Amino acid sequence: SIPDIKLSSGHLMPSIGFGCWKLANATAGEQVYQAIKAGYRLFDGAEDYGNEKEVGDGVKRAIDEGLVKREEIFLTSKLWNNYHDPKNVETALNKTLADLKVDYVDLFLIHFPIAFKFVPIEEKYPPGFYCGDGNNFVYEDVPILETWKALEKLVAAGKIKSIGVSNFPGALLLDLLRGATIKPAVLQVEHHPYLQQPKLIEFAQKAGVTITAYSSFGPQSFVEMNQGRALNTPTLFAHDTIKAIAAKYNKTPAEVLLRWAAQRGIAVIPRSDLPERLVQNRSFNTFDLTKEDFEEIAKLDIGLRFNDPWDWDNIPIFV
Amino acid sequence: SIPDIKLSSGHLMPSIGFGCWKLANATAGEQVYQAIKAGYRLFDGAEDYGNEKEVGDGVKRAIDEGLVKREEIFLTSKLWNNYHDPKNVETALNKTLADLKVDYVDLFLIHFPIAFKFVPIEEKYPPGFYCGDGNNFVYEDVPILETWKALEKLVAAGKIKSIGVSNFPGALLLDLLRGATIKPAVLQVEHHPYLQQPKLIEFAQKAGVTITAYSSFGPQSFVEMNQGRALNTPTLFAHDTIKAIAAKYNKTPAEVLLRWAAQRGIAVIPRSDLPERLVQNRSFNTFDLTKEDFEEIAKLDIGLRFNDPWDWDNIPIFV
Ligand SMILES: NC(=O)c1ccc[n+]([C@@H]2O[C@H](COP(=O)([O-])OP(=O)(O)OC[C@H]3O[C@@H](n4cnc5c(N)ncnc54)[C@H](O)[C@@H]3O)[C@@H](O)[C@H]2O)c1
Ligand SMILES: NC(=O)c1ccc[n+]([C@@H]2O[C@H](COP(=O)([O-])OP(=O)(O)OC[C@H]3O[C@@H](n4cnc5c(N)ncnc54)[C@H](O)[C@@H]3O)[C@@H](O)[C@H]2O)c1
Repeated sequence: SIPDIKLSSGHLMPSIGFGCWKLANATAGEQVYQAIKAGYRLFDGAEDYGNEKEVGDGVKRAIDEGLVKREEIFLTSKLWNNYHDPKNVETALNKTLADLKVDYVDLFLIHFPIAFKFVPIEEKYPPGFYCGDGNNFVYEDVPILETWKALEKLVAAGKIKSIGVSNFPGALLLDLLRGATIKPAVLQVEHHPYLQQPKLIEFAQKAGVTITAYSSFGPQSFVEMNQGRALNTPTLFAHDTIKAIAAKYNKTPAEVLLRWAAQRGIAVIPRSDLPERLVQNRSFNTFDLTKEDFEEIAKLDIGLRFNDPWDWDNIPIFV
Repeated sequence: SIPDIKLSSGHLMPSIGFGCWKLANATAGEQVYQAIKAGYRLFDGAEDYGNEKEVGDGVKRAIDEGLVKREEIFLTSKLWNNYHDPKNVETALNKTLADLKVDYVDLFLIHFPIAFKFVPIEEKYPPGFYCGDGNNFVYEDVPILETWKALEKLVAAGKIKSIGVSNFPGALLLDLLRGATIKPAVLQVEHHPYLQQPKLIEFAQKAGVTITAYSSFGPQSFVEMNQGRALNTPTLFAHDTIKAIAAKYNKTPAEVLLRWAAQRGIAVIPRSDLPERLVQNRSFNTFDLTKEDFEEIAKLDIGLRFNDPWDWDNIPIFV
């Protein structure tokens, strides 16, 4: 019932996944296990989330019960910023493999086109914004392509099935495609009605790159983190346009928000934090949005970005 | 006196220049010569403008009369898109050198982070959007850094004094700063009240990269091209905000648009097509805009871009 998308790498990827950001370490295992019982097979993780051991526990618990086999589970992870230097990429990936308790990860993405100064895993892990010098941000001169080549070698070694990037603007993706031997199979970016970036989506899809949307519910995820920008933003759940469309099809605003992406070939990985939401978030492909629906939703676009490195240390990624 | 900006390269660059885009071949020489008589020293040229031979004629004449020494003239040229492949870089720069009739150019910029398929100079020059296959666009897999390294060698070889980029968004500029040995001394971008990109400007200036603005008069130069977007755009010259400020100081709207950039450390290169414009376009630094003036002009920013490769062939540079 959950459609798969064939990636450029030849591997299938579930179009609907389970987000693991802000998934508390204490109950992450149980929640992953429950998600698997509810039918989820793709888990979107990241070294930065610091809960890869638990995610690992959940998957293993499901495997040991005979519910699923490793091959039916799609595990996504992401190379954090301090590990872009080629000599540290495998180190970081091994940490991920060890925590997840697997021989390979299905998708490994460059979390951000940002290279923080390397911080040994034994000193702090996950490092987050720590760059080895108090509260100061420190960067290292590592071109993206260098990192990508290190990733390509790890695909050859069998440690990763497919590789991709996250938070890459068009200019940067274009350039990477110029020096890439294995084409980035996935582009994962913030995508919701307030930040539609239709041209980036079009370019990427036409390039054979698969889009995975994050923060499909817009400001919600950031409101939970008390971010001022998200708090000041009218929610998509209560937006007149989203509610009217939801009423038109007798669906929920959340379902419309996920379908809006799904119907255009974009993969989603909503964060489900309630049993009810677990079900709702994988049962929205029960209707089709019309051309007029898309045009109405299109008006919501205002280039409002919630996940922006500009906010951390004026990193010009999206300027 | 036209103030100078010290580039990161150590060389001085006039803060006010003479644009050479659309400068007619038949009169380009005389026009540059007159500009030199009027005091201009920097000339913003480009292989794509198809008039470097004539721009050179103009400079040579000024020198042959003892008006100025090569030492005093600042020549900027740009590497066109068909010449990114490293093996074609020096040949393109040579063609530029011969045309301008000089041993070196003061500034050589990668015109666009776009790499068209090579087209021999003898087959067509300038090639423009021609890629060797009728009206089709054909690209080469040459990462920016490969092109940049070629440029660096040419600096070592004494054929270029300073190198830089043009039409580079922040993420791409950042990645390049990670691979460059010689840092980009200049970032030349479309810049006017409808496309202010304040964060990009901020980022670049803090990195020591000098900003050179083009199309300081907004839709104006593109209207001269019968461009739809520019034709449907209220002119900056008749905009209430600009009109009001100009009146307040008894200045023309054009002087306010030029000072708006200058006061912020941004170099300008207006296209002067009339003797009086020629003089005025280099004499506007006689007043300062106030904090409020800047605040009023800031409200004009709508990220409206007139020079976008997305229009050529949906090239994702600015998405
Ligand atoms: N690569 C990146 O930079 C990046 C950044 C952010 C998130 N991600 C990934 O993508 C996922 C995106 O999720 P997100 O955390 O941004 O948030 P969403 O997935 O934006 O969900 C945000 C919040 O809305 C609520 N919600 C979820 N389903 C709902 C429903 N059916 N009805 C009402 N409310 C509902 C929950 O409270 C949840 O915390 C993450 O978990 C993570 O795996 C990646
Ligand atoms: N790197 C790039 O991509 C790029 C792109 C466009 C232009 N440029 C450069 O920057 C220069 C300026 O751009 P435009 O885009 O040519 O220039 P503007 O500086 O956009 O000038 C456009 C027009 O305004 C008019 N004008 C000039 N001075 C005036 C005045 N005082 N009062 C009223 N009208 C006036 C003229 O008709 C002129 O053609 C170019 O000549 C070129 O060298 C670079």
